[PDB]
Amino acid sequence: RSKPASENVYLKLLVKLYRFLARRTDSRFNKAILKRLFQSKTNRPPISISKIAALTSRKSASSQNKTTVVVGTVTDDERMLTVPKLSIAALRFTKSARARILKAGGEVLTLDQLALRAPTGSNTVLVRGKKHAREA
Amino acid sequence: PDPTLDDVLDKEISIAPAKTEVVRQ
Amino acid sequence: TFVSSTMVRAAIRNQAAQRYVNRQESKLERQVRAQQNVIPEDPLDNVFA
Amino acid sequence: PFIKKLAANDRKTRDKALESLQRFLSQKKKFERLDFLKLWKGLFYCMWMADKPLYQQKLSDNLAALVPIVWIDNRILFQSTFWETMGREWTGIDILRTDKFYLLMRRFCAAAFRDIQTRSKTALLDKVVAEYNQMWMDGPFNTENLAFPNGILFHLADIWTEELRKVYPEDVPKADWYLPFDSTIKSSHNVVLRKTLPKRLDRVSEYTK
Amino acid sequence: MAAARPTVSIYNKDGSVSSETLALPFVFKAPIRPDLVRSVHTAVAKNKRQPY
Amino acid sequence: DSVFGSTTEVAQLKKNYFLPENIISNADVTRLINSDEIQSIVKAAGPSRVKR
Amino acid sequence: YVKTWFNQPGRKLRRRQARQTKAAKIAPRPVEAIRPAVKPPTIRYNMKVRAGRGFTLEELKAAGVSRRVASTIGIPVDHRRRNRSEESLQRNVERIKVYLAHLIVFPRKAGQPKK
RNA sequence: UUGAGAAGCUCAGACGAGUAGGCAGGCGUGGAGGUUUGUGACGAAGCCUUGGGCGUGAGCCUGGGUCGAACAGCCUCUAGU
RNA sequence: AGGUGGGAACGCCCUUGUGGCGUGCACCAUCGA
RNA sequence: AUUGGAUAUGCCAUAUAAAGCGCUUUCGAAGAGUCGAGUUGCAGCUCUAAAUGGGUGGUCAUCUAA
Repeated sequence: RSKPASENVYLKLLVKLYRFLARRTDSRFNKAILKRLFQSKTNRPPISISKIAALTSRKSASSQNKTTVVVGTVTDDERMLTVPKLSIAALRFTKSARARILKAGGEVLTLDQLALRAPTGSNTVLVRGKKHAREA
Repeated sequence: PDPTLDDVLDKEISIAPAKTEVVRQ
Repeated sequence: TFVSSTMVRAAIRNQAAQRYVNRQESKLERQVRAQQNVIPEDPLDNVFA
Repeated sequence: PFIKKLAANDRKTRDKALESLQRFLSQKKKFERLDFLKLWKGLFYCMWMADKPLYQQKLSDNLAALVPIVWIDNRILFQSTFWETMGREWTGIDILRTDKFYLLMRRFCAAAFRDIQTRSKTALLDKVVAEYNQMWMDGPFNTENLAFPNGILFHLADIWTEELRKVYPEDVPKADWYLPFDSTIKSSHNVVLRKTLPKRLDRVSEYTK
Repeated sequence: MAAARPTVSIYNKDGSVSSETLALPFVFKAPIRPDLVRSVHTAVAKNKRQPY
Repeated sequence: DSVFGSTTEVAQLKKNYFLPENIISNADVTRLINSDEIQSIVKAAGPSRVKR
Repeated sequence: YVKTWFNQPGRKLRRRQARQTKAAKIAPRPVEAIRPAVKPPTIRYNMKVRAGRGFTLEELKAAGVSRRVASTIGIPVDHRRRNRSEESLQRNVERIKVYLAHLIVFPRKAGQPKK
């Protein structure tokens, strides 16, 4: 895969940014952020606001100042009642996720604002979503 | 952009007064 | 033996009884959480208004 | 009632409203931060809309010398609201316009160093730098607000010692001139902002302690 | 979104400007997509097609 | 502002309309690459079109 | 053997026209008469309320409208529906009693022989 | 040193038959929206040519003759292509 | 909304690296239900 | 020029009348060779009802065909 299958000309821009950041730096983060923007919509599955709040805040709850980063859509979970002070950076946020983070929490970022906050992608988590539909 | 059975079989709503003067005409 | 032959349909009719108010409560708790999820005002965009 | 004229589309109207702000701001009263955050959304656009390179580099000085017009109590409030409003919307610029919002930052960082020189003749500078340092500890160099971008502080390190020397040609005395940059590289969670900040800074340890 | 002119000069019937302005409407910061419009306008232009 | 509303506020002349947002926060991608956030960390550059 | 819907914009307007030509004659009085509020009969819908056919003979007697002066002033009657419970009766008196409160019948000239 | 249509530019190697089949980029025809401050009775389309030109090719551009009212390039949509 | 092994990435390292050290996404094994 | 339902108004009307709803120490008529059963391809043939009855649905509910 060498060019996104889409025609979203606000996503030729991101690829024009992270395929510059892939080759002028030594991070395999940018060679993993770029290696996901090419993937089709069924290959970038959604991930909820509860699985993100569960991934960072568990075991020792190491959630100090790391920005969760998913190249997908940050959807919502409403069975989660209280939302922790999180910070995410995805392409799309659903309008019930972006209003359930800001209501008590931190920052919602596009991968633009990520590249001006962690240009080499340090102090981050690079999560995915579950690809498993269990039959489809 | 715009900004209990005894009292119902006997009492009626009011005359519903008239606005814009043509339903008052 | 369980229930009579024709009276088993109650369990097939019963789901329908919920199915109107299934979507009806989920059309109102949806909006209730869509009422309380209003983003704050940020009195910075209003100065030019 | 005043700001929405500063964002006019006519330089004969924008500037005509700027000199009357000199009357409006030298008042002897108390101003609340948001009132200086709404006023600083006009002088952003008073400088965002700036045509010529021989006007915007004169407009910056007229904005720089606006600080000594502020009353003594809220003079440090007025710069704190600027560094917030020059760090809240620094990503919205493009390269054809950052070149002119760097010099506004260069002047205001230098305009701070000038006012410490003025305030140093009233009372000892050791407290004046500290409360100025306090303004640096809740504006840019605060750690907990990760949203303050790097491009501000990288340019804030390069102009820190050079416009300390510019306002103090004879000799700048010892104070906590670099204490913002030491508490920043020590615990701030922007990893590059603690790694490459010393590589940009030109700190002078001969006179500081 | 990023940053745009806040106030627009509102003109007169003679050609001269007027002192009163208005805020920039929030629609003018919306995405500019030369691709989505080509997909909708393609589909909306075939809605007054008389059959044959 | 009542037909399209804003990005976080409902358009008043449309039930359940919120203006969309962007996959890129700054609408200009060749002016982040040249910023001070990126060109401080990047590795030493090579040349342009190389010599034969 | 198809069912093509090319007239669907046209039946909309034809209905719209014939709903305006209905109102031409009845210019001061509504284009459709008041219908009661009756609860649907299945286990599924018995919590809903919707318009029905007409007011019963004892919904109408209790409101002061006889069955003969009923259909003059535009009040449908259902000689088949009956009021099993008070709630079916108290809800629909407050359909009539508001309707009579908001309605103004123009009077008429009579035929009393003189001399 | 300007060679940033980053869908561009540039450097170096290997390779080149091809059936059923699979994939990709393009050429042309009739109509539709947009565009060329588009061409046309000083001659549009067509047609003919021992004339010239381009492309690997489907094709296109043009000189001469004939002729007499309309017609084409570009980006999309569409098919009785 | 279970631990144990991998494993994407990211910190702190000091044997520069190597290696150590911590958090470990998807997916896969392992024993829980 | 033909025609609509209205509005006001003039003359006629025949009203010894007609109608709505209380109130009942009173009465309250209801469709057959059809219904129905048997039986041949809703029709044919044989047979042939009843008055809280008769029909269709779960002792009840709901309807009032010919």
